[PDB]
This record gives sequence, C-alpha cells and structure tokens, in this order.
Amino acid sequence: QGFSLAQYLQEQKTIVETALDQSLVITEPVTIYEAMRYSLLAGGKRLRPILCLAACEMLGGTAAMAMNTACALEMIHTMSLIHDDLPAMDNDDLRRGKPTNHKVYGEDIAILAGDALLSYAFEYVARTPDVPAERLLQVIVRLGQAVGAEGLVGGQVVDLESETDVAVETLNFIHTHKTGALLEVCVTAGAILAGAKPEEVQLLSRYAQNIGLAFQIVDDILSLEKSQAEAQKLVAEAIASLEPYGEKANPLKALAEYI
Repeated sequence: QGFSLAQYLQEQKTIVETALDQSLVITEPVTIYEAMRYSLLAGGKRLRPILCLAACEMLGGTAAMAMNTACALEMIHTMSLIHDDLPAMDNDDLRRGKPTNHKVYGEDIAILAGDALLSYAFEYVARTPDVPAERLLQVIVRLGQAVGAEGLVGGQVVDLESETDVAVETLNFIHTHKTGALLEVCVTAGAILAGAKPEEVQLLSRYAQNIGLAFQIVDDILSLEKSQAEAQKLVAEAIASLEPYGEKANPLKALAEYI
C-alpha cells in the first residue's frame, strides 16, 4: 500500500470547505458575513486546516476534535491576507485572479471583516464539542502566541521595516519564522487536541519549523541556488524523520515533500 497525497488533499479539502461554509451563517448585517465569506470561501490549498487534522489524526484524534481549530487556523490565515492586501500595506488589487476583499466591500468593511474573523477564530476553538477544556485553553494560548507580536504580526512588522537591498540573512529568518509560527501551531494544535504528551508536541513543532523554512527557500528559488536547494533538502529530510509513527505519518511525510 502506497499513499496518494492528491487523493488525501482532495478528501480533506472537501470536508474542510463544508466546515468553513457552515461556520459563517449569514444574519443581522449581511454585508459583514458576505465580506467574511468572500475571502474565507475563495478556494485554495487549505494546507493549514489540513496540517491540523493530519497531526490530530496521526496522534489518534478524530476530525471532529480538530475541525473547529482547523477552521480557526484558516480564518486567521484569511484575515491576515485581508489585512495584508489593504492599501496601507501591500496594496493588492487582486488575489488568485479574483479582486481583493477591500476592492469589493471597501477598506472599512475589509478591516472589520478581518477583525471579525480573528475573534471568531478564538470563539470557534472554544466551542469545540468533545474535547477537555484544558486542551482547548492550551490551543488558544498557542494560537495567541502564533498570531500576535511574537508571531505572525511580529513577522509582518519586520517585513514592512525591511521592505532595503542590504537586508541581513537573519532578518530574512525572523520574517519567515512568523509564517512558520502559523504553520507550527497547526500541527501543535492538532497534537494537543489529540492529548499528545509534551515531547510529541515538540517533535511536531520542530517538524513544522523545518518545513516552514524549506517552503520559503524553494519559493525564493523560483532568498537564494545550488546550495539553497541543498539546505531545503537537509531540513525536509530531518523533518520527515518522525519514523516512530510509521504508516500513521504518511500524510505529514507526504505533505512535507512539497518541494
């Protein structure tokens, strides 16, 4: 028996997208929900929710334990894009060929749509049905650290301050460490939801950190080249050593080999 990532991604992406859709039921001021759904339901790879389910499932958890957190992660990812596209930031006029949130609804609504998604992410983790509350709190804490000044937002800030040819290699590492912070918390949250012991959470953390780095190397070899691609390989190789789980680890090993 051999493992097809394309099938897995297809199966998972389907279940994730119905969950995303169900999470935002349209009421009161319909424009806010519309603006949220517009960015959240515009398709994509959905790697972040999938990493979460992967990690949870590998450790013995179920889709039902991780699904809310998985949607939460995608909501956070979405709102970072909504905010990043704003004129005051990257000033993007379209994304995946479709116009960006603010171009459809206005900068004001876009800002609020992002805010709504960010807070809803936490609300949603906390409404997770069948999981001890202690685990959910840990996810919420880690999610907080990943998204804020010590993570995603932190990275975006350093990124903006460097947006300079003389930029150091360590300034490149802090910038890309924060997109890894989102990525790390995907597998970390999954593990915690499953009831993983701290050593496992660290195992996954380091796996996530390594993958995160590798992604930005190859995206740079489109930050680079013959030795750049060597590093990306050493790192994905170290990661793909979570052999202790054997067959259960196929999705994560597969997913890693995005080179």
